[PDB]
Amino acid sequence: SHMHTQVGRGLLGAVVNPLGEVTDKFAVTDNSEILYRPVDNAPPLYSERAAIEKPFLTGIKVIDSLLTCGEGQRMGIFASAGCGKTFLMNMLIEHSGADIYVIGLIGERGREVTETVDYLKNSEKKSRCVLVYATSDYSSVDRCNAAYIATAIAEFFRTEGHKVALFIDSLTRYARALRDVALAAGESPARRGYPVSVFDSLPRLLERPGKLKAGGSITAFYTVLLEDDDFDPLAEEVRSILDGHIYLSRNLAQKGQFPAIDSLKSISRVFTQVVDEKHRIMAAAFRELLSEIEELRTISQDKIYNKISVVESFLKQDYRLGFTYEQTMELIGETIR
Ligand SMILES: Nc1ncnc2c1ncn2[C@@H]1O[C@H](COP(=O)(O)OP(=O)(O)NP(=O)(O)O)[C@@H](O)[C@H]1O
Ligand SMILES: [Mg+2]
Ligand SMILES: [Mg+2]
Ligand SMILES: [Mg+2]
Ligand SMILES: [Mg+2]
Ligand SMILES: [Mg+2]
Ligand SMILES: [Mg+2]
Ligand SMILES: [Mg+2]
Ligand SMILES: [Mg+2]
Ligand SMILES: [Mg+2]
Ligand SMILES: [Mg+2]
Ligand SMILES: [Mg+2]
Ligand SMILES: [Mg+2]
Ligand SMILES: [Mg+2]
Ligand SMILES: [Mg+2]
Ligand SMILES: [Mg+2]
Ligand SMILES: [Mg+2]
Repeated sequence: SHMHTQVGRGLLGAVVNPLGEVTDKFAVTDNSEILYRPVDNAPPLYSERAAIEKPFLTGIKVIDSLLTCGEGQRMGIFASAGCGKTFLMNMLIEHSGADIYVIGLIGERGREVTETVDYLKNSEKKSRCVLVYATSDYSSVDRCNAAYIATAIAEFFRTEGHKVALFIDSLTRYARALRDVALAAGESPARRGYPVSVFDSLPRLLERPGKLKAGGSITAFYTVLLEDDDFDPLAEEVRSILDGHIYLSRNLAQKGQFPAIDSLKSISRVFTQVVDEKHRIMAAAFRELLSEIEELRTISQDKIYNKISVVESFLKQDYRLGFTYEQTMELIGETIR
């Protein structure tokens, strides 16, 4: 692919379609830097990467505490329908502290793209975001390119030295679109209706993020849309390529526990290397308390029972609230004492 796309501070505040034109704005920005960069870009050389050591603070208590992210990390978000994945995304943008946010919405309905644009228009981060989208009326090629364009905009901000958060919602529809392109090129379905080339191409896309020795980072969140145990190689491919997954539980969602993150089914694979030992001990104590609260949910013992409302109160977090690290750990501290 020879296609270049616009990059620069000029795009901050902009809503961009798969063809590169601006079709709405959620903020206007003084700078009008516009340059061009390729949408196909190799990931960094291993020699160019910095170790993930500094946390990417989300402002989300259950994550910052039990599933701490690292700057330069790739994190999966796995969710079935209506478990609040879009709100989680909005939260991760709002309550974090990145310099730049780049969002890529792939094959969503026009109503879904407008929720996000509506969200940005009302957010403090508006001056810091770029939104790229391909609504469901767009072709497979356009859905794919929307993901590349988004990544390429993040890449440019990273080379500038910035601390960038990339969001791709969803890889599921990205892979479906990539599949159709492959089928139309005459490729054969391998195992599930996907030709083998779409899974083979995934590492190249999903390894473009990361921390650079030279300065700057992309921390990336990729959503994977789950069916209710219906017929999911894509999820297991993504689980294996990223370094962590946040699982959204429908049980917790219907129950009202938002964000419906199931810590037992989630992991950050950089956890240990981005939090100190006091955090680790405190977090592991908290997980012990959790698994002890689940032993009760099978229907001293009464003491952990009284710890439930304070725990649930720790987990639950209205999408409009953000918590500092100190606030979150302060709260963890109280539930384990
Ligand atoms: N943290 C939260 N605080 C408050 N309300 C929440 C929260 N999370 C979810 N909700 C509620 O749940 C809905 C959020 O749905 P949404 O975030 O779009 O999930 P979704 O998985 O993206 N839906 P879909 O994309 O079509 O599968 C809203 O109608 C809210 O009322
Ligand atoms: Mg850029
Ligand atoms: Mg453009
Ligand atoms: Mg280094
Ligand atoms: Mg955990
Ligand atoms: Mg939604
Ligand atoms: Mg969103
Ligand atoms: Mg819809
Ligand atoms: Mg169209
Ligand atoms: Mg098509
Ligand atoms: Mg095969
Ligand atoms: Mg890295
Ligand atoms: Mg890893
Ligand atoms: Mg939430
Ligand atoms: Mg609340
Ligand atoms: Mg608060
Ligand atoms: Mg903080």
